[PDB]
Amino acid sequence: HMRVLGLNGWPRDFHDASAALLVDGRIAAFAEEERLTRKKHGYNTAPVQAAAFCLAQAGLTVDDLDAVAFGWDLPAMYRERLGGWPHSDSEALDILLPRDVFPRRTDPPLHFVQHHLAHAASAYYFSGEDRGAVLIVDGQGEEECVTLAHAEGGKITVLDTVPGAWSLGFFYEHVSEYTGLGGDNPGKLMGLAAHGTTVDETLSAFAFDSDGYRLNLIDPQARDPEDWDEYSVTERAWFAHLERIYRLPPNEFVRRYDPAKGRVVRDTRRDPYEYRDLAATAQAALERAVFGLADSVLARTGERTLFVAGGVGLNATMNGKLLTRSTVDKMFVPPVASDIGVSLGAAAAVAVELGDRIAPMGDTAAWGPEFSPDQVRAALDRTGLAYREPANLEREVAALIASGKVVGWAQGRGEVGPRALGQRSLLGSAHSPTMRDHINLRVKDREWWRPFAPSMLRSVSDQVLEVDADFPYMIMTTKVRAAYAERLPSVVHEDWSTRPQTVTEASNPRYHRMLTELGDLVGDPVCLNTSFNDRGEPIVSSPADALLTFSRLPIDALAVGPYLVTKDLRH
Ligand SMILES: [Fe+2]
Ligand SMILES: [K+]
Ligand SMILES: [K+]
Ligand SMILES: [K+]
Repeated sequence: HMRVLGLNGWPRDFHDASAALLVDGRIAAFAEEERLTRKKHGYNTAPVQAAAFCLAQAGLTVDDLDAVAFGWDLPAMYRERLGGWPHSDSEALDILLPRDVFPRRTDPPLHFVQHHLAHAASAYYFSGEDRGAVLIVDGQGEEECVTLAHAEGGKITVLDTVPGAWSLGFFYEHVSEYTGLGGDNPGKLMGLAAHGTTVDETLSAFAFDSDGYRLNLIDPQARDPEDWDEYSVTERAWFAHLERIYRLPPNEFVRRYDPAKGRVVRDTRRDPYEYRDLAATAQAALERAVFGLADSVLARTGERTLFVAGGVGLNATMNGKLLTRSTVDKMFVPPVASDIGVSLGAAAAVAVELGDRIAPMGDTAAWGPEFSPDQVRAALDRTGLAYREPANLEREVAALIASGKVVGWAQGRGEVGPRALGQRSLLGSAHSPTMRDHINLRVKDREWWRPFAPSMLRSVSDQVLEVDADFPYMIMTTKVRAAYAERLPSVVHEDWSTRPQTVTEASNPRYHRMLTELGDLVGDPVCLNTSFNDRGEPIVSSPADALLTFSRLPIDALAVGPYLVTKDLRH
């Protein structure tokens, strides 16, 4: 078997560090650095913890690897932007895989994979489809912000690219920053957009055409002479433009000592909800641009299957509108469409070059660490909390959810990507018309306007959803059928749209059993499934992380491995 370790993350100005290990084309392990370090977004680091976990999980050392692959062409970026690539392969490996954590006798072959090739590999090779059009829409790779390519016969061939100064991902991050949501939280902008109305989707900046878009605000060949990407140049141009054309100036961040918290805390000067029409208009602009790019690559390649990756591929609202287009029959977007996926993509590209066949992802993203009952018990015994070991944990959790309680669920291998998918989730009733406000305001103390989404059995999804297909990742919106347009108020929008996870018995037996039991109580085997964290931390990974979060949030119960902990309500 070939064993290839893919990596993302570097100590200089990088984000989304992660590591993925392919063994004979199968995902043996995959983790994001932030989940193990507890530092959101995996900034400015090699993926030391994630790679250490992957090797441990597989029972390997670096000497057992056939290759190490990195999801950017770093030598090219250093040569073009920083005056030269100074590292031998051995020196680069010492930075990526420091010897104090990764002892080795010799160096594995090191491969640098062009960033958009890594994104494209993370979609195509794991899709279960033998051919299709590839659309990569990113912030920026080494140079380009968009790649259109043709995936066929195991090969990916580039058709066209768009230069970085025209980035749709940077545009959307800059609007998110302008509204006060923050450029690091573009998912919040997508949720805010649902509450606004679009006036003029060009924003007096875009011109749209049947193949995509033009941006008249900035020279497409603009390059920052003092940086290695175009983010600061695009930021300056977009902030100036938005202040000219939109009725509100930028929201500002405010840092003030809060005596209730005993710390300086960051807030915004205005409520970001005031910018909802800008959010709606930016989302409409993004959608129209991407519809053109998607139509273009499908038409050029003669395909009707669309593979999307790059960070903009996390835009589930946009993805759902692509799926319904007359030009698209099938679509695949991996849960790791953002830069966290280029570790996996780089490993895949290299594994394919080495002659392996890559297995489909298969309706799960559960590749991170898991913990045995003894390991969970060790973490529980640290807290001193009382707990139970239910004879039928799934049936008890279903009854708690049916009654309107919120249950933390930490089971099996951690899912990868930004969405909880029944491995590290907070669960609540899909049928309750008060549950959305309860979890947004009482549990998470976040914005009232944030949406929630459901998990449901794949075996009922053809009845619940208008499309009979797998939706394993909560990465694509669709509509419910009439019979469910009012029954599921916490997880279905007024317009009947929803962003589902379908669950198969093979994908997640425990979660499947719990939803089955819940269906016997509330009629539909469907629940609300949100991230097990709050706004200030990554999704929990270890049993100790789950207990720490459980203890600070007014959650009713925690099902962690085979154990059930309930809030200590004795005065
Ligand atoms: Fe990217
Ligand atoms: K203005
Ligand atoms: K369609
Ligand atoms: K208790």
